[PDB]
Amino acid sequence: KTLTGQQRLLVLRLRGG
Amino acid sequence: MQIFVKTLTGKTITLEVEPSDTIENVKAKIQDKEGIPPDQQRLIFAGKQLEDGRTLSDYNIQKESTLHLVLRLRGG
Amino acid sequence: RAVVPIESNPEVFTNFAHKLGLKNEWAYFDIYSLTEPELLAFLPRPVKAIVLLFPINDVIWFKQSVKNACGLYAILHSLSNNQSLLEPGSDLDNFLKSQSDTSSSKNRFDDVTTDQFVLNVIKENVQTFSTGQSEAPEATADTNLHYITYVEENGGIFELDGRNLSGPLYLGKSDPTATDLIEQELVRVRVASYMENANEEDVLNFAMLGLGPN
Amino acid sequence: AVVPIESNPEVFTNFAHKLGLKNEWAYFDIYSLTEPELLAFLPRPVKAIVLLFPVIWFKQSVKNACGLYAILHSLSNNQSLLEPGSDLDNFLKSQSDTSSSKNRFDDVTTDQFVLNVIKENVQTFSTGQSEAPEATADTNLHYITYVEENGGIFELDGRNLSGPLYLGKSDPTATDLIEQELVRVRVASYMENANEEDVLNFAMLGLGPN
Repeated sequence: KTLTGQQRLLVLRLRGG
Repeated sequence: MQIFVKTLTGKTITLEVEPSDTIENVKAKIQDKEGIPPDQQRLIFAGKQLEDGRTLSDYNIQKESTLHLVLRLRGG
Repeated sequence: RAVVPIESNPEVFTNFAHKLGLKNEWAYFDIYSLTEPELLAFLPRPVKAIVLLFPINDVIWFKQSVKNACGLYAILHSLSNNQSLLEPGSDLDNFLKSQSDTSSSKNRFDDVTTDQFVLNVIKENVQTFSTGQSEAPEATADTNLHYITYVEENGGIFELDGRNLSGPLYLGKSDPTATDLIEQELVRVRVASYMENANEEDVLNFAMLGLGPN
Repeated sequence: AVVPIESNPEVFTNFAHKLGLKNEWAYFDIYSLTEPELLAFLPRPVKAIVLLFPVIWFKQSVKNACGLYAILHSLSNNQSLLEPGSDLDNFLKSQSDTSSSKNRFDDVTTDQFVLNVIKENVQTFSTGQSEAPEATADTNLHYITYVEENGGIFELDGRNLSGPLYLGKSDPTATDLIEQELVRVRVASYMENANEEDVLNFAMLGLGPN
């Protein structure tokens, strides 16, 4: 089950600028 | 007294009204700011359908009460 | 070849539906909040189909052939993918079994056979298109509003539009941790995406109806 | 150019505390947005929501610094959660006293305050649970923030040259931002462009009690 309907149990740990 | 009318799309409408105001007056007020004819409106408070000739006090709608607007539109 | 656009009225949809074959134990209801705890408590569950009315800006699908008839096709999409709720021997039940025996169009009803059953359902229920709370326009006139439907069939989530020439639209897999369709993130997100375009244009012309018990 | 910040609640919380966010508050993970049970675990009231995907406003001037600007937007529109005397609180009040930019920070005073924050905290830009890319490289991911100010709901993007975006009025039946239909809808619309594209790159953080 993602948020939309580098992992942590699912939640992503991404990097953005 | 102030009251809010919440739409299906998340929009919140703020209105100034009197306890003596009827549901029809509330609809006319919605029409003044949103331009939506009253025949196309149904209001809900606390799960109940509000009937046109009843007033805000009949339903005990107080200051800051929130109401929900369901639209009766026609689509092809 | 033109019908009066049907109103997003629980009673009218329920009327049509029952005459087509929807069992009496089920009906369409108003959905006024779609991400709301309290409000979804005044809502019958399970919600088996969701019809959405909005501005045009592995399942059974029907191509729309009659002008302004999108609301009837929404009802046909809702009922045909929930056969279990139909009355054995009802008009729609007979229609669906007839094509499955003959294996005509296992799931894409675009035939002259589908058109005749729709044209007769329409000819036998003309006043129903006009009922409701709001005043009836003229069949000949355009509406700018369109109905579409959502259902869970064999584990998937589909969006059914009679005017989408490409046929039914797959939204992805169901979530078994879903009490029903209202608890399907794929639907809420797809719907919420339409409302966002509304909110930007300042249009409030949106309505939703759910098919559930009572 | 800075190293793109990871959508990690500990890293957001660390930066925020160093800027002035009171210790009684912190950022936390949001994994579900319209789901009951999962909302009993999230601290309320949620005062800001940061979204990673493909009314005080600050223009972004430093490459890959969007995450810091998101923290600045979250904190600056929630001044009551700041430590009186902290660095951000001083910066905010300063511009109010002098009346430089009452709410649109694109000055000299602001680009310096920020470069000062950036250089006093370089090491934290690389912390977390993943590997640090080179600040030189692009990410394709972006940070934006949602706040409720004066009963208005706004989306704040440092890259939106037009400034803050008004989404409409708040709903007072809402204990907090998670219960604002206008936010859920606007977020939901970003995800739908992601559901069509098979992109799963999405993260959300909420600023609430510790």
